[PDB]
Amino acid sequence: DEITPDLWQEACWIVISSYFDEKGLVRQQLDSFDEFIQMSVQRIVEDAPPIDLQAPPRYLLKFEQIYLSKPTHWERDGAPSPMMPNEARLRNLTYSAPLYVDITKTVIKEGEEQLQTQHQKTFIGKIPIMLRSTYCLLNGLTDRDLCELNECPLDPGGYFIINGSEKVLIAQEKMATNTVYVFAKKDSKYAYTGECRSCLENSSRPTSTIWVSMLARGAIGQRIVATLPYIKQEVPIIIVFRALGFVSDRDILEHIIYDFEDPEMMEMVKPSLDEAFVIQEQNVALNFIGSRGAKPGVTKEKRIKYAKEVLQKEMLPHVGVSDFCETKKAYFLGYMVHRLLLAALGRRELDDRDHYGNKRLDLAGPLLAFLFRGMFKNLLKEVRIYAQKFIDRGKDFNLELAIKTRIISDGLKYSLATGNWGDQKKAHQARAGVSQVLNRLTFASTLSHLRRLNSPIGRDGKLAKPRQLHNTLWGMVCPAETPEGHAVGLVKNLALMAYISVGSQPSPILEFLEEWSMENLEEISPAAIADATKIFVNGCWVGIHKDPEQLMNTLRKLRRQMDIIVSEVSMIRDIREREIRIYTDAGRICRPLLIVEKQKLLLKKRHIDQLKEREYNNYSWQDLVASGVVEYIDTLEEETVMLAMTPDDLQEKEVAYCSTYTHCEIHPSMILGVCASIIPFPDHNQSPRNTYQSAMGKQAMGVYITNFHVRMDTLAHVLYYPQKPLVTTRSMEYLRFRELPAGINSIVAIASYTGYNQEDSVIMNRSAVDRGFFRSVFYRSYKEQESKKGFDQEEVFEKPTRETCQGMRHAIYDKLDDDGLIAPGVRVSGDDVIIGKTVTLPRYTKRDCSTFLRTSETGIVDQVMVTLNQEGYKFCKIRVRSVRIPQIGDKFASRHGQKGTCGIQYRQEDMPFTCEGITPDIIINPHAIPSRMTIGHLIECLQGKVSANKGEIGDATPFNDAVNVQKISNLLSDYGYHLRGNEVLYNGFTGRKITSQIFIGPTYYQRLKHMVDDKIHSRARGPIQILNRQPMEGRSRDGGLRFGEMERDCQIAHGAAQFLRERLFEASDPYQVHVCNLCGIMAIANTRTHTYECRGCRNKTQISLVRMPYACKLLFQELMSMSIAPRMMSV
Amino acid sequence: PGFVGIRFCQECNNMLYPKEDKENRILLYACRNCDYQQEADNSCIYVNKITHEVDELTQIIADVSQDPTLPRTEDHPCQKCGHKEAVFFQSHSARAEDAMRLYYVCTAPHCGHRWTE
Amino acid sequence: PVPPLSVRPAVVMQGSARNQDDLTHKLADIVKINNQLRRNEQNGAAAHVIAEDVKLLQFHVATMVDNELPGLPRAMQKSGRPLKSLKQRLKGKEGRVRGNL
Amino acid sequence: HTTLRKVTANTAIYYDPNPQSTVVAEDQEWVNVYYEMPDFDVARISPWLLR
Ligand SMILES: [Zn+2]
Ligand SMILES: [Zn+2]
Ligand SMILES: [Zn+2]
Repeated sequence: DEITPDLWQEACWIVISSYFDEKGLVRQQLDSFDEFIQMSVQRIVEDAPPIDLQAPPRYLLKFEQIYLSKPTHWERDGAPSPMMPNEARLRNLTYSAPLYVDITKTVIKEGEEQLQTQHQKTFIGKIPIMLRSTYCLLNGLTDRDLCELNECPLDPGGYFIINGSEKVLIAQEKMATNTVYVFAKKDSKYAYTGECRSCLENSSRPTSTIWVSMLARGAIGQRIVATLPYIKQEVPIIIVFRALGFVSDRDILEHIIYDFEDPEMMEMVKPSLDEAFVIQEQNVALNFIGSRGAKPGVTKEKRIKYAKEVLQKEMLPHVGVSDFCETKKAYFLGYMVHRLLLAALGRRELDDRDHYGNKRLDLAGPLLAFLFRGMFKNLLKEVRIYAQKFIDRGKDFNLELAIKTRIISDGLKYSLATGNWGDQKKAHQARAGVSQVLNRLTFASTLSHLRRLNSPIGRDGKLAKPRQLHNTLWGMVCPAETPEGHAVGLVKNLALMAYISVGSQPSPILEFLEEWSMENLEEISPAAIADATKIFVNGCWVGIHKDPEQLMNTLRKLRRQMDIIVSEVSMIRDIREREIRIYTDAGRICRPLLIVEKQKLLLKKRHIDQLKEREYNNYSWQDLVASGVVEYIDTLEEETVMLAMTPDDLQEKEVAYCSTYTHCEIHPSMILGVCASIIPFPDHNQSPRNTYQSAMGKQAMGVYITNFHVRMDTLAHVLYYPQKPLVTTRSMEYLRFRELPAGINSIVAIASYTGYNQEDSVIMNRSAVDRGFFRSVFYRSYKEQESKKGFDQEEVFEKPTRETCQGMRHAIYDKLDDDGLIAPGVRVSGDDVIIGKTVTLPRYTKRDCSTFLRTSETGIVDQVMVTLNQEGYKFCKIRVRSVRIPQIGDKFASRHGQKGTCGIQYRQEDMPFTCEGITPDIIINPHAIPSRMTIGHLIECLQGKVSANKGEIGDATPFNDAVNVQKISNLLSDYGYHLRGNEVLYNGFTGRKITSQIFIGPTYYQRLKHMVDDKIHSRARGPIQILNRQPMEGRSRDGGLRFGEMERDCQIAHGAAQFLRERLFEASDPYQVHVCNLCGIMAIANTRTHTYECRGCRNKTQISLVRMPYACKLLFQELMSMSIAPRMMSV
Repeated sequence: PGFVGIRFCQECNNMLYPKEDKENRILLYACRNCDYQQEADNSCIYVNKITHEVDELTQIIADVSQDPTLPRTEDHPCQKCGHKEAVFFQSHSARAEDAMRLYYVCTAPHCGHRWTE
Repeated sequence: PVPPLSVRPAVVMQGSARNQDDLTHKLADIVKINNQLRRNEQNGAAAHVIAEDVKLLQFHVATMVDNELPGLPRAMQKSGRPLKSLKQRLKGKEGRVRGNL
Repeated sequence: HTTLRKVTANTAIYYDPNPQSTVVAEDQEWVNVYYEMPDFDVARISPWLLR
């Protein structure tokens, strides 16, 4: 029955494999989008108010149902055919499906003359579709079906195709809503502040933040204030309580202080009462609120109405926005004050801003919902204006012409295309970085980009606290994978078994709590709240309970049985403070864990047995979760959980550590993400090395996707001979690194050989490189289109001619065909022409606008595709193919942060060799190891020697006590090798033995995208910028290198004044001006007629020539634009 | 000394503020909303414990013994019920510097005795 | 003072559409409101109308030489991007002095 | 620097109408040892005490 330790390493990984058979790696994206389409769009459409318009006749126009068909593309002819994602990629279409809404317009004029007209399936917009979602044409297709459609079966999906560009929505971090968080700002007028970003269940407005603060000590005592929304002045809490109908101080403290035996709380609230005694009735308090507001009505009536509306709608919407909710709002605001007092009295800890239990991940669904709310509101507005301008004339109108569908369509398309998350007009208030271009450089880069999280703290911020690896990231975020540049700690990555909750309605839970012995908050007396336990659901205090323990037992039983409580519902019992917080909302990152009985796992051997035959008896992960054996625990419920790292922790020990565990890790290696799960032996490296590899696995070459032959990507690198690593971890089985690997096993020798590998460089074998070692192919796609925008000027693909075309370069166009497009198989060098495009003029009647190769490439045309774009003019894509043979300067890396460029390449006779004539493919310098402490590199090399000599794949899973260095060495000594991986090598040049026995063996190396040929650049008098006549910027522009301020300072320190003048004047922008010797302002010179005159001074004899930079002339002219007179006085 | 609690009027249920009656030279607690008055019984109006000599045993609740994440010990039996097992934990409360002190709670149900060594 | 064409070059795009500089668009606004104010003072206009026109002219000139005025709205252009005034042309890094001199 | 708070244990306000019979019982010894001779203006005394 029990899984014994000897079977555990199989059982756990069997369980893990079942998880990845059920979910995958992009499950969060697909589930978010599916919830958005199934629920969020319908909720948004129904939550909009019916637009009642009347001059008389009236019309309501109620939207009642939505229909999202499959993605479809319509041609000029109008025939209807399904649009496949690959066709969208090739034709630069948007993989979107039409959204139709049912509309009901009832005519009501008078005399009960009512009649309803329903417009079924009114086309309301187009919604882009996430690939492999339920509403994707690739849904449920087999691998054969996907290959029939020219799709990769290993492609995870989880992205959109907007204008042929694959866009991926990055999950955005945000502070959780409807939760009270008591912080303390050191530099502020308030000692403690308790904030609550409140938002109603079905979002319709932004988060309304309410603060309840305490004024810092230094009138008599500490005063509690409340910064309500839409009010620009602090308001005492007692005033707010009275404005809600609680005038008696006893009632207010009944709502705030639940234990009247506690004078400390009492004296700390007393200043607030003493400050609010002149106001003692609800109307006067409402008048005070309205007066403190930023729109103080001259008459107290409208002041009181405004205060009523604010306190009913903007104050704590999550508690309830309807009327008669003042009791719930009063209880909740009293809870906020109670929490603030507990913090000020030291009875509760301040809340941690960085705790991921306090955060939420805004995924594709809830982000598209924000867009859709804004866009549907704008659409209903436009419909209101259109219908108003017609009914004002007293006649009917056609809603089909009122609905301008471009709002929703173009809005979603623009937002996903650019990443600016918001309305196109508010292009600066909008937050960019959402919806990035999917990284297709290697399969690991694609997976990681699809599992990418973002902390929008702002890269400019230099506070390290949000960048720090918090304790609560354990199991939810990769500890290693993070960019090492300016976004350290802000851009994160999901751990492998991390699941972001999609969201759920609290209705069944609330109904069960009602049927259960919970007492509502309006029905109780406050005297009961002392000993009772509060119950919050999605932040709303809904009631109280008397035995929280058996309530938690009941709820956990219900969630483990897949009863009314779904698996993703978090249920935290804080014991010391008697809250029970239940969460069903979306964005809660959680992970699966094995539940533990008294001191035993519930995962018995029968579950492993049924999981082994997963493909026959359809016993899956969901059956494991439904059995009550596995549980999803979120960051906030982990605080109440006692984990076992392994079932070995559940053994009874000579001194028991815990003996009351509640859960167990499925495997600790699941704390790593996609790119860190490729590192072998990451627990033997320094952690920065693991981070650098997690970044560098994403630039590694491989086969980024199986269907690369049909993709017209702008840039693509494919390795000739990708190999799976000889030394692998058990997590790559689910990353599909074995099916799409990104490196080669290289016989690497760590040695000092000729000095060409010093300081992070490598010596490669020229003979190996000749045999296809780390050879790659580079595919570059050029796009072009001939626009017939108007009869004024039209472009067209056609072989240009020297007699008709004007802007025709001296490059030869013979490689083009009569259609103007080069043919595949044609070898093209730099500056060559691949598309001959000519544009009609207003060298006559047509000018050359041909597409050249990006300079200095020298490839062969791989293929040419011609089609029609969305509007329907001819559209061409040409993929050119360039074989990249590794060379000096190309960057290579192992899986341990050990990067370096090729210093030199030696032939096989020049490389050092073992007694059996094995030469290293790569030689790396021993000095790269000691400071870096990448012992995982050495253990991987030794394990790889054992694996190659044994005919297996080494197990480098991080935390594995069945694999240590002594075992690997003992294994290697059985194959006739030195047990530590050393060998006697001979000098290739002289054949003499090397005195020091070299450490050599197979290690998995990666070829990175950074090849020297894509970086080398030179300039000598090339093109210049228009504004300031200085060299351009970039290799692509043939630009010059920037001689910056620091270079100026260095050369000033050198004392090199002529070199400094050469760099900053003569090699950048030499120029001449003519200055009036009297006024010092630039004069008018006419060198052809030799007439120089200053219009200002009315002189034409006292002019002087001045040699100045063009940028300085431009500066002085831009100062004269500002009415400044910079007078260059030559005397 | 001990703290002093707030007391409310019997008519308007607002807090009673302190006042002095010169005629009898006696402390009274009177409401500044209604016209109620009361004869005080403590004679102390304000108390500040600067030292903050708070007995944290009063802040503990027996329910904490149900926490699976707290450590348990068999070495400190309960003086009230004789149960062997007991959870222990530190103060973890602000304004307490010498907070390495351990507080124990009996894990027996319905006993919930709390103490300190 | 309206600068010359070198300070605000009209760059030609791939086709024939000549795109004007931000300074040129701003000067267009300034000349528009200046002519509008000139006619409104010359012909029938209310005092408050002339006042509004003068206020708008002030806004245009100020945002031509300095666009980041606190409180005031930023001078806008097509695509919703604020215009680059003479001050941002040389305010700091990547300006004339640090970025080109 | 040492303020009275750094060395103070606890402050309290009492309503002591006559110092001869104090509100507290343990402070009756030294208060009478101080009051049996008139050191200050006993008439200019307020019943509010700050111990
Ligand atoms: Zn002059
Ligand atoms: Zn009263
Ligand atoms: Zn006990």
